[PDB]
Amino acid sequence: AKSKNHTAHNQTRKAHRNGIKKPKTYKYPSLKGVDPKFRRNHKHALHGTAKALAAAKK
Amino acid sequence: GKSHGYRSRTRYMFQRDFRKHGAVHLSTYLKVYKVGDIVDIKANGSIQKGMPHKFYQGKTGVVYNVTKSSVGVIINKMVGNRYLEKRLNLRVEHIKHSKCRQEFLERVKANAAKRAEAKAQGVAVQLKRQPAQPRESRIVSTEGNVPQTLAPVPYETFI
Amino acid sequence: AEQVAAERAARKAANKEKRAIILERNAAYQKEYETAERNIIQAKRDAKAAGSYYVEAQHKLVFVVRIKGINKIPPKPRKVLQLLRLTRINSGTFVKVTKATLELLKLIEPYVAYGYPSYSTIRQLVYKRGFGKINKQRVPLSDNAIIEANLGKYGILSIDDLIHEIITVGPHFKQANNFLWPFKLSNPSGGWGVPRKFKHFIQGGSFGNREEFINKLVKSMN
Amino acid sequence: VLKKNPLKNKQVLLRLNPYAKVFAAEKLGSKKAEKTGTKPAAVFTETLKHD
Amino acid sequence: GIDHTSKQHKRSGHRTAPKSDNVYLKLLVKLYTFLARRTDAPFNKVVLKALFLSKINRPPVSVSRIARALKQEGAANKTVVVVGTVTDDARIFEFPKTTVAALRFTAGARAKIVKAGGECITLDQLAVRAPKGQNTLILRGPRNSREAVRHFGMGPHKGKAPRILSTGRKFERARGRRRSKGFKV
Amino acid sequence: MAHFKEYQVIGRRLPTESVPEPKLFRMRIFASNEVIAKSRYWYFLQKLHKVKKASGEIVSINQINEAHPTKVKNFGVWVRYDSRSGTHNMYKEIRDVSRVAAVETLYQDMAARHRARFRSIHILKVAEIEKTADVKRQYVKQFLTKDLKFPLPHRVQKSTKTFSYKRPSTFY
RNA sequence: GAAAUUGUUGAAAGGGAAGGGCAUUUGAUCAGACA
RNA sequence: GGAAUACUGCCAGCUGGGACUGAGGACUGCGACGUAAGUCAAGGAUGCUGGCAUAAUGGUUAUAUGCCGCCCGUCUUGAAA
RNA sequence: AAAUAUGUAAGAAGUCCUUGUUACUUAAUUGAACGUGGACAUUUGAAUGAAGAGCUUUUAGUGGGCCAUUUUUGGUAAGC
Repeated sequence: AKSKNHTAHNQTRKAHRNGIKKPKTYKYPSLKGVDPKFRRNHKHALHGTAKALAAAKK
Repeated sequence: GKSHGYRSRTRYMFQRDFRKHGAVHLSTYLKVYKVGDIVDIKANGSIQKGMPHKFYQGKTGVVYNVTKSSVGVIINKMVGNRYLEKRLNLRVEHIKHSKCRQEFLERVKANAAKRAEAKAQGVAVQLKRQPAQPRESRIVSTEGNVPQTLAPVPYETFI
Repeated sequence: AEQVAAERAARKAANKEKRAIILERNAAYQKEYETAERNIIQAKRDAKAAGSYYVEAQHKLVFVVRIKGINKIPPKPRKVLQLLRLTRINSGTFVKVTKATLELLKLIEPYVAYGYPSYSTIRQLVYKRGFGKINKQRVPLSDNAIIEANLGKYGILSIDDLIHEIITVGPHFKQANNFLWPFKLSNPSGGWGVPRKFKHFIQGGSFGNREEFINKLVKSMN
Repeated sequence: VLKKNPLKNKQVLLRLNPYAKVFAAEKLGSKKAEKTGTKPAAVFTETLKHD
Repeated sequence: GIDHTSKQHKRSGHRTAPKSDNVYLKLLVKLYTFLARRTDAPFNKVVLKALFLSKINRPPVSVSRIARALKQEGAANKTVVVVGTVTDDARIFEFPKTTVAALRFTAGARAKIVKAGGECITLDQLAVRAPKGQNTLILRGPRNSREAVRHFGMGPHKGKAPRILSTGRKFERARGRRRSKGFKV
Repeated sequence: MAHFKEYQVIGRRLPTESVPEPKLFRMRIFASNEVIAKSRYWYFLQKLHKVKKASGEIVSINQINEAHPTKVKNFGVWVRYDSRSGTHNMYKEIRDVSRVAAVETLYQDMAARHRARFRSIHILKVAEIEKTADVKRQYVKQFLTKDLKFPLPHRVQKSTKTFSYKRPSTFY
């Protein structure tokens, strides 16, 4: 009672029914996988520029 | 049984570009890569560590991480009915700068240069690109160019 | 009260200058239609008298008519036909001739018949099968005010200004062509002229590149 | 409420394109062209009539 | 035959009339349908869409959320409009005077506004005051703070509150949740 | 393929910035209209020169009329046809009144006797035979005799009505 | 006191099935408005 | 040397015969023809005349004729089987 | 070393200028990343099209397929 093993028929038509879509890019993307040494300094860089503008519009 | 290893069906993809064997030239190690740059992937067979997968050969992505001797790229991979974002760690020997972005920049500089001179002298810069328009009417002269009459050649075997 | 005769007389007077502006501009198109036709004929005669050959400029507009039906179409020609607004058989549209659009026509050649239209067949198409696209509605033109309401910002304010924008491809061809609804034509009154329809016109069929003989077949379908 | 076809209804043919009234005056479609009398050059004759 | 590109006879997918049978709510829909059709003001079109929303699409707005919106620059005199129910918050002690117009008012929220010298009016009294919605401020509550929201999109490496009845030990904290037993999710 | 006409077509293949004023090739085309005359022009230039339609352009297309369309001429026609097995050359002679009428008879004769369609026939050269006693074919030399007279026996008189009241006669 | 089924009477059709759809003739029968 | 004709194309050129359709229901709009008053083929048919008021038309039904029509449900890639 | 298919780019989330932040980096205010302020608008950066774009929840049926054009494997071949 052998059956049919595998086929790719109707697979491209099914994928195009709802359409293949873009990954919906955003501004300020996720920082997963970035260098931890660079990210440790960037956290302090934003801390110093937040209080700099706080002392400019005090 | 079947075989689906990491470097399967990579007999000719990872070859060494006949008569370019040996060490790699030093200009590939002195090129800088910043976050946001556009690069294309072409794996090197002489460098084993940091080798990309066979799917990513020829793809183009955006650099998002700059490591010591490697870089991080972003590749959009089509899985099923959607595109999935992939983060890859490749050494600098398997990548190079993408030239498709290069000519875009001086077009930005030329468009700013063409527009800057026209603000002083005139409206309608006409800074857009246009396709190959159909050719216009001209006059064909036969002075010294008398048309030679051709005819089809009779069948000759010459085996 | 008021407004029974006052602004009616003002409206009937204000509409009169629009009829005068259209009349003088339509007159200006008639002189340059016949001037551009005599000059090409005179340029061909002068080059022959000077021992030369005068070639003409390549046509900058084609009229594409869909021949093949709906069923059994490959996806790449199916997407191209949807980008030319040819969704049914015997449908027609104007296409600007460039390098990008010439490659589009070669993909759907076994399904469409196209060619270079003249002024007489273009003029008869807008008058009989001219329909505008206003708020996703297929509104017949039928008047110079409706064309002025939706296309009046790009100069065109009459039915002949739109016609002049088509045959003389100007800076606003994209907005003028997209305003027109795709043409719904019938079957030709004298037949297709060939025993079999789905062959190339060079080989004896009906599709492919088919130049100014296209005016005979379009006028029979109109 | 009904689409009346121009080119066979003269009242519609005058509502649209008011230039059509004076188009029938000079008739503007049976215009006689100026008769020029230049002849093609000799080199074009034997090229067309070549074997 | 027409080669269809989109779906034929597809509905808009938006509500055009409330599903409720409230005769008083339909009177406000009847009143504001006339206003949005004959004023050409963007305020009246928002109210019709907000009046068609369901119960979960109209979260309650606390009285402290109104007081935070009146602390903005040049917004202390704008009439607060909330299409929903205004609830009372006991975490605040100083409330301003500016009036609030809303559909429903609770016993605690109505008494707190009036005691501070405010005014609680209905949505039909706003139509005779601001037909064009002048000097108004539309406030609506958070939609993703619902208990059913956190269970949406459950999957591996999502952390999206798997659906359970009882919580604590021996309830979905074994293999599949920690590295000691098998794998971490 | 239809009622034929004779055209002349001139090519130019596009002048680049390196080589201006090209050689301006020309040949003669037997076709039905101007659509196929340009198509059959590029078919033979791809058999003789490094050129195609995209690399060249058409200079002038002119219809060639018969100089003496009311004179019976003897033509010698060289053709190159493709059969089911191999390609062969053939020389045929047709007695007609014009160059375009001899081509019409040739295409009907080649399709009837050799089953050769229009796409498999190449027209090498058609030329008028100036003098007599140069006709080497027997089916043309019969009509060159002095005082040629021949009857038409068994006249088949075509009728219109279905029933005739007389017995027909085939006299002539 | 229904149907399957059966008798009688009346009407109609029938050259190795019957039944059906569209159209009309013929026969039977029915309706409307008569403002 | 001077024309005609054929062929192709154009006319906001003229004109005859036939067929199907008459939707909408105060006025409004765009126009045309006129010195004007107004008129008009201008955002959808009116005018005149005859015949029958009964089986004239139409509906129902039986039969005849022309063409077409294989068994219903079910499993199945596939059922008149 | 093709043809056909295939990745990326064709701008405002852009370009340029000025100088602020850091515990990172450099011999070094050098660089890096992120900002402040200023300048440049829709012929604003090819073509065509768009019964709009984006997002979420929930649930049914299905998980025995077959045929044809072309490419191709086993087989003498097959409605294999």
